[PDB]
Amino acid sequence: DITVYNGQHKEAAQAVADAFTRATGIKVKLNCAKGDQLAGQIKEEGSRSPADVFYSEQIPALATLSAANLLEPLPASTINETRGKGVPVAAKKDWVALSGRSRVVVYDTRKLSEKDLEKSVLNYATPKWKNRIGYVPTSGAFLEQIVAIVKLKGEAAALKWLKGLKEYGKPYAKNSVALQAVENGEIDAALINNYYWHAFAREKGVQNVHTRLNFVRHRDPGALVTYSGAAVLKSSQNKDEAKKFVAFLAGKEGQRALTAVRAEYPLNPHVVSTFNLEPIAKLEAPQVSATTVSEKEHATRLLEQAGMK
Ligand SMILES: [Fe+3]
Repeated sequence: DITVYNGQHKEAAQAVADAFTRATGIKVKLNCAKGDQLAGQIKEEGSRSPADVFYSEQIPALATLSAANLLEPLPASTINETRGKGVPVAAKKDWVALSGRSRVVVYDTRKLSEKDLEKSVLNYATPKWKNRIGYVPTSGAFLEQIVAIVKLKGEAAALKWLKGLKEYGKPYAKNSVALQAVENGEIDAALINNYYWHAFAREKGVQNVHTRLNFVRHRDPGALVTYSGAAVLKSSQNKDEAKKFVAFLAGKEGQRALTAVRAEYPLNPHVVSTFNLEPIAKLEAPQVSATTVSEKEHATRLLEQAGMK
């Protein structure tokens, strides 16, 4: 019986949690919140943490925890399960990537066509989009986005981009809120992750949705793709079943259970989504090194500098 600190979306976690419990009989308690938060918590907690597994939407949350030496090394059968082109890997094998999600511009087909969007995410930080483009200053993927821009364009491009969005864009508390504010026509478009779109259309009916996803591709920073992952805590009193849970996640069955219900890119080579996901290669993602702890820090220094924080 295990306790998962779940930074992942509730739908995501309950799919894999339930699928695991069917295969093993092992119960999963879900403690849901922001990975950001839960990572800080786990730090506070030390050996007192009740958390067996940590499930994150983004690798940086895993990286900091890994930098603190709080994660249990995993076997090279878990790790290798999702070993693949461009997939981030832990120096200490103390976490494993599991699924990928693309950066997207979601736009109102009512008001815009793809033709009318930008060929670079850099360009939304502009008078031209004054109150026309939404962003999420607290989103984990937003942070990885700033990271990418610093690496690909430099930290001057990245603060200028932040400041532009600050001045001309509109902020939202979550990506879902961002997307839903666009569907209410409050906002013409917004920077989000791809998988939210699928979920919306499934709940609402695609015929009732007027937004589309745009794919900047061409190794533009906006074409970035980031990775969700999991890990076992050193403190765990249920280590073996915690390792099993994570094995399940990177294994075929775990990937089919997640990707069956959530529009994220599955990382196990033996698995393919039935969600008509845009072919990852066609994404033309920039080939960006993994986010490092002091790369993540730098970017929040920027977040502060720009007025978001
Ligand atoms: Fe998300």
